[PDB]
Amino acid sequence: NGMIGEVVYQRAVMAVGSLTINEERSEVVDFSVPFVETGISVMVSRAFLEPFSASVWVMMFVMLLIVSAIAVFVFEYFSFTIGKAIWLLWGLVFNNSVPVQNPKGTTSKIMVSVWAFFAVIFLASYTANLAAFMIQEEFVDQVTGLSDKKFQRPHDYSPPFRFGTVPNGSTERNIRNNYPYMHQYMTRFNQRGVEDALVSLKTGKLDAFIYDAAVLNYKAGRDEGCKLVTIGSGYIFATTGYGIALQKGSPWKRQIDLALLQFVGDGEMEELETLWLTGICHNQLDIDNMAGVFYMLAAAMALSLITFIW
Amino acid sequence: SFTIGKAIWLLWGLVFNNSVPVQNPKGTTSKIMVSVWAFFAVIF
Amino acid sequence: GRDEGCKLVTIGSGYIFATTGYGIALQKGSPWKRQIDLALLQFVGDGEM
Amino acid sequence: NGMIGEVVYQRAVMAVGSLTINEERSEVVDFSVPFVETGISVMVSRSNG
Amino acid sequence: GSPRHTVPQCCYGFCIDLLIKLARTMNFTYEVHLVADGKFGTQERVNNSNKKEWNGMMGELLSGQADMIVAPLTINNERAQYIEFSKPFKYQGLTILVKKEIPRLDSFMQPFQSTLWLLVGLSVHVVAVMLYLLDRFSPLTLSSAMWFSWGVLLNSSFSARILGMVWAGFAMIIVASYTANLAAFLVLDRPEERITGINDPRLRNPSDKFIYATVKQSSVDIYFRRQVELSTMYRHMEKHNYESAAEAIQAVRDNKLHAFIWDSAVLEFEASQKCDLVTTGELFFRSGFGIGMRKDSPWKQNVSLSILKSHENGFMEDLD
Amino acid sequence: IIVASYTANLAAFLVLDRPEERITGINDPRLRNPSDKFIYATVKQSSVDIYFRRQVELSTMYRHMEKHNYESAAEAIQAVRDNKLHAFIWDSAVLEFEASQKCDLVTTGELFFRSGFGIGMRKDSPWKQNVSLSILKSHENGFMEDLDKTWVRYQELTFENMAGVFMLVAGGIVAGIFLIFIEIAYK
Ligand SMILES: *[C@@H]1O[C@H](CO)[C@@H](O)[C@H](O)[C@H]1NC(C)=O
Ligand SMILES: *[C@@H]1O[C@H](CO)[C@@H](O)[C@H](O)[C@H]1NC(C)=O
Ligand SMILES: *[C@@H]1O[C@H](CO)[C@@H](O)[C@H](O)[C@H]1NC(C)=O
Ligand SMILES: *[C@@H]1O[C@H](CO)[C@@H](O)[C@H](O)[C@H]1NC(C)=O
Ligand SMILES: *[C@@H]1O[C@H](CO)[C@@H](O)[C@H](O)[C@H]1NC(C)=O
Ligand SMILES: *[C@@H]1O[C@H](CO)[C@@H](O)[C@H](O)[C@H]1NC(C)=O
Repeated sequence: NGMIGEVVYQRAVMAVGSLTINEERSEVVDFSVPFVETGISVMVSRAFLEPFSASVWVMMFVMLLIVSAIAVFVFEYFSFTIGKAIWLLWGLVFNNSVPVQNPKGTTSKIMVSVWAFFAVIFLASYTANLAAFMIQEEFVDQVTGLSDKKFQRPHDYSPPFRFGTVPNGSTERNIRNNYPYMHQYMTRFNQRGVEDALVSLKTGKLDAFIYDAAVLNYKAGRDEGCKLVTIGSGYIFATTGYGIALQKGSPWKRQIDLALLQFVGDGEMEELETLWLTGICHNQLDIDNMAGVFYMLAAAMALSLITFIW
Repeated sequence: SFTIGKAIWLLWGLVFNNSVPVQNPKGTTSKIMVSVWAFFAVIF
Repeated sequence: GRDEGCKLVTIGSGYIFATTGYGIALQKGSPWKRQIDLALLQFVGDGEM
Repeated sequence: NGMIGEVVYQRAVMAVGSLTINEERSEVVDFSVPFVETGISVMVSRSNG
Repeated sequence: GSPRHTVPQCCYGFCIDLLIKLARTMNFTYEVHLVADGKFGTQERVNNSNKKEWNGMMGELLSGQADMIVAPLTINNERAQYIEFSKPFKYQGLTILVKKEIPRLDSFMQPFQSTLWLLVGLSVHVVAVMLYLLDRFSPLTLSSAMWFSWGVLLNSSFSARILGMVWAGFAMIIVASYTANLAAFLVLDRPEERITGINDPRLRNPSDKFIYATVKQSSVDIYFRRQVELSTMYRHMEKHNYESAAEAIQAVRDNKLHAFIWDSAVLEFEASQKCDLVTTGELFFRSGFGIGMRKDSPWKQNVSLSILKSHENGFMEDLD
Repeated sequence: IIVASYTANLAAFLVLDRPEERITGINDPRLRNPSDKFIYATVKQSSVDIYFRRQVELSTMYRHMEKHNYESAAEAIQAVRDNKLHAFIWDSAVLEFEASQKCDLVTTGELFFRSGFGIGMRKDSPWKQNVSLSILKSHENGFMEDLDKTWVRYQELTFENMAGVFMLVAGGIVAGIFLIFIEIAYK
């Protein structure tokens, strides 16, 4: 039926209109060369201790032990700096209005001055590192794998997702030639069409939608707020092209193929892709950071209870 | 009985958090508004 | 725009300067002048210039 | 001399190349319509700051 | 607008003083008047005989009702095919005026979400309670423990020093992260708020948030009518053909518009006038504006020589 | 004021912008007008030179790269390894694998001429049509998926400004303890 019903049954010469290419379509007629890189994709709706202070952490603790041992040696050589220098010295890191003692030793005050200047400079470097972390752009993304355990059963996790395609399409045949069980899950979660699934993704009445990648890129460059984001850039997908189907035995085929090769290799196809695509869509407090600090704080309450019971 | 006229200094010295700590009374007066001014310092 | 170093930006964009243009000097009495001017307005008035 | 010596003395026809426009050059020949906005400027060393 | 009200008033400004200098140059008289309509002039089909004619300034000049159009004449190929021109006195391009001027609390507590304030308040209350409980089970006392918990947090215990040092380091790293991300937000607070010239696919098929218009019967409309990729934009512009540019300024000031196509230096002077106007950056169609002239006439040579005499000296800088 | 200016200064050294320190634009006339340090090369008698010869504004790059024609791409890898090259037109995923090898090898963002790579074939043949059908049959499934998982997909801060600061503070401590010895022995 359709353009296959017209061209193969000798009622149409060639299909200049675009169409996806698979095995039986290449069996019934003869396509042209791929002139554009149009794969498939799936449209969705859409700490600071270990990656930052790991090797500096050890040397700063070594410097803390050295400065504390020097302070203990000055306090025992020359008013609670016998073994309680850890709390005082790591309060000198921050200086959050902690009245501790008046150091009568001149060496202790010189170490306070040098450690205060050092505290200012690595505080400045830590703020610079927070700005440097702010420089790159990050967002929350799920797994990109086509063999996901979510795809086996959405009861594996607490939200059950939903996904459909357009009916009677070549994408459905690509699914059924790869995973007929995926077609069985999609059959329960069917939908109507392109714009219907578009409104369902805008309003949140759909989780995922399998479609061609480049058309979704053209629609996501003009997306309201750039919320609708594709999955990857065609890595675990088809990553195919578009051709022009001609009848089996057409003498125009070589001339059309050489004309397309002339269209590509002079920037004229690049001019058309500049005219007919979009690239504006390029590629609030953090939540996980104070959560991990709360885990470390629960460990701190555990250690404080251990030091309190003994 | 010594910070009658120096209370302007008592609000004016902790702006740059390196002043002399003044003995504050236990009459629930000083440390609340001192923490308020310190939080305002954290803002500005 | 082709400078080695890219450290040469002049004063403004012709604000306290002459700000003139370039044309084609034809002899006094050339009949081609109107056709050349229409060709220049064709070349400029479409983005080709 | 140059292109003015070639065009005004009719050894040439017209100056397709670039040419600055002023009073007596517009007296001796007829310039076309302008096609490019070419003023003047001053280039200096303009080191780092 | 007006049934019949044509009164003698005072006219002055830039091109008026240009005409004063031109009358200073050559010995002639004149009569300053205005065009009847408020339109530039297009070669639109008149209702009879199926003929494209002119109107406005060219409609009065070609009919003999005008002698010399003193105006920033948009010099194009079509109008030169009918009349002769002069030297372009103005060198001016095209740009897009938008509205990116929205006033600002900077999200401190009332626009800012209330996680950290209530969280730190309840957390320092928990800290004060457990410090007082450790003060009870020692291995104005309650006010002392609470004010100790405040003074650790204020930023200006044998078995309780660990709790205090963790709370102090936590408070400083949280206020340092808050300082860092507020500063990094208000430095990098420049989103995509422009058109980036004619190369904008969103203006090829606009929406309700993209309301752009133009002057009714303008030469920019003719320049767009020449190019094939602009008439679709005319499908958004034919419903919003505005009479004067001041009506466009009033519409874009009351947020009834979002983009306007206009010459650059006029919009820069209006941005100097009205501080709530910022144009785009990409300059395109660097054109020349001259004086509307008739055909072959003896008042074409010395007039153009006077224009060149005005260009060569610092009188252009005086007009600046 | 001093420590705030110093903090914002240290936050200002690492402000990462768009890349204009090296030439990234393909339409830059600095490509059309190279210099002594604008060493760009290509493979000797490659398809890139044919794509350049198809256009007409490419004579300057041809006369520059006629002394820069490379036999193998490994020669270009060794030349950019010893910092002799400055630009090289090459395929995407091979340079992605090279960036997975070495971190200093960094690509640019302008992906141009997104072409298609097939198999060099003879004329019309019984080993042409079924072979192209087998190419389509290998493309419809994930036969190249695990092949991308082998080498294409699989690759192989506080740390920068800490070493010399640690050494300078350690030297300051070594000098200061001896100054403390001087101050104690003076009393
Ligand atoms: C197309 O799909 C619909 C269900 O959406 C089905 O009812 C119909 O039979 C299909 N068309 C054909 C000819 O198979
Ligand atoms: C112009 O028109 C307005 C509105 O009719 C009227 O109030 C005003 O008096 C008129 N002015 C002149 C110049 O007649
Ligand atoms: C020139 O100007 C004078 C006024 O200064 C005027 O009376 C006269 O009619 C004008 N015409 C000429 C060329 O004499
Ligand atoms: C033609 O008639 C219309 C009214 O039908 C009116 O605009 C005017 O009289 C004429 N001009 C054009 C071309 O609209
Ligand atoms: C230019 O100068 C005078 C005054 O404008 C005018 O009478 C004369 O005809 C003009 N020169 C020539 C040679 O036409
Ligand atoms: C291709 O395969 C078919 C059998 O499937 C057979 O005609 C022959 O082996 C090949 N024919 C052509 C056209 O290459």
